[PDB]
Amino acid sequence: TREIEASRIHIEKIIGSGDSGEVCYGRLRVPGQRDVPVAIKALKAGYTERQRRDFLSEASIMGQFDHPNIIRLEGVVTRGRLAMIVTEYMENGSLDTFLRTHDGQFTIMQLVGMLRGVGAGMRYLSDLGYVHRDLAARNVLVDSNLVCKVSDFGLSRVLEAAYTTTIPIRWTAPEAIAFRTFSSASDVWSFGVVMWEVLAYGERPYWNMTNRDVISSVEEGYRLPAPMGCPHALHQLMLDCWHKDRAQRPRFSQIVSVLDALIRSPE
Repeated sequence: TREIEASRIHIEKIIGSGDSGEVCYGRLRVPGQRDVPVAIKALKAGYTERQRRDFLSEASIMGQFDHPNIIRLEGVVTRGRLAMIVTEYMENGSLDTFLRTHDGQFTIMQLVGMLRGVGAGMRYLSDLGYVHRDLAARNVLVDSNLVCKVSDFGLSRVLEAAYTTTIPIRWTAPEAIAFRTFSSASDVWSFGVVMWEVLAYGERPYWNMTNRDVISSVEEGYRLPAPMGCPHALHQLMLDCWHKDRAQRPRFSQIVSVLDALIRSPE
């Protein structure tokens, strides 16, 4: 089973996660194996049946993912009114703060490899028919071997292709901001911004702009400028992710083949 009994969990750090969540780090006892470092996300006491239902579906979809660039579910705690999601521990945490704290320490090739990994995770996810809706370097986690994994499936929904939510402005496609239409193509817009963050080593997107300036400038056709050191094909790929017409944006499959080509024959 994936249900974990509470005494198997050792907790050493607990942090607020917005309004009614917390995130913990610690270790998990695993029968006949060394203790496994884990991250945990949980609902705090007082949650509604609805939050419980959404939380447990998030756990349920995550549990079906099996890919090198998708965070692994270790298991769940659901008994006795607890609701925690236990995932593999990622030594180097969030990608944006990781690069920010190691500024200039990687080669462009290593940074492209990181991006290709995020791209592979998103291709896996979109092929299954999920839209993420919250893709950002803050939600990409880094392991000890610099492997990037897509995380945080709380806003993830299945498509039929679009989806309406009955938002993080700097990473969201304008059609999703404006009309709440989320698609694999709006995740592709978000991926472009991630590409930008990575090449800028965790610089804040549109750092010179207020939120309302972001919305109006982007619809007027403003695009993030290439970060220093960014290869021309990489910038072009970003710009393509940011087409005004969602149908003109590359699909993740194409994004991955483009990155693979630049890893194989560097420009």
